[PDB]
Amino acid sequence: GLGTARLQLVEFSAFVEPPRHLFVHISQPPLESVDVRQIYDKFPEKKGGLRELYDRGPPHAFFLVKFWADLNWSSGGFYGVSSQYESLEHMTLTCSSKVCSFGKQVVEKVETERAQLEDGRFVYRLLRSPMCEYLVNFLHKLRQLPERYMMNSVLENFTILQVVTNRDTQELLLCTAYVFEVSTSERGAQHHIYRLVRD
Ligand SMILES: CS(=O)(=O)NCCc1c[nH]c2ccc(OCc3ccccc3)cc12
Repeated sequence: GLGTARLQLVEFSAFVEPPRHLFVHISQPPLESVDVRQIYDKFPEKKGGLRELYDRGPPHAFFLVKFWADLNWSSGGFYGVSSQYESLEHMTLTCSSKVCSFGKQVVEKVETERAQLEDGRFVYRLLRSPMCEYLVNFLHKLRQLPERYMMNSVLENFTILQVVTNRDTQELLLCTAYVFEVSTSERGAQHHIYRLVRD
């Protein structure tokens, strides 16, 4: 799973409507591990970078998701992001999304979501969230590249860092690093979740 004893990711998708096609999707063998030092360079060595955050800890909060996104779908159309987390504790969440292009942070989006009681547990729904202009434009350019290897080339410099903290205590609950390639249309979107380690 992508989660800890305290907070667990349930579903994550990015999509276009318009007024659904999913570019990437996580619905929910231990879990392979990746040494965080390998991806230090795909994120800023600045405040709120992978290096900085991992140093505070707890190490078990950190995950890598590699995405093979489906970009086969011209101008619409509702572009959106949906996340759903769950816990057994009642919290409010502060979710920070940092989009990075060549190590540098080009976008940060901070959102807050309160626990909702449902089915003997707390669910945190951040559904139908507008995709920022930057991502829409970027996707619209990327879909036009003639070769999937050129999308892969363009994507090797593009990463997202998602930091979920307990809004009242400032403790870190979940830190997911995203890295990207493209999938074909017959293979469909795919992902591989990893745990980040250092030892
Ligand atoms: C909520 S926000 O708009 O403020 N920022 C977005 C937050 C976000 C976290 N993880 C993601 C994974 C993928 C994605 O777009 C799909 C996709 C992107 C790039 C190439 C191919 C496909 C957006 C996100």
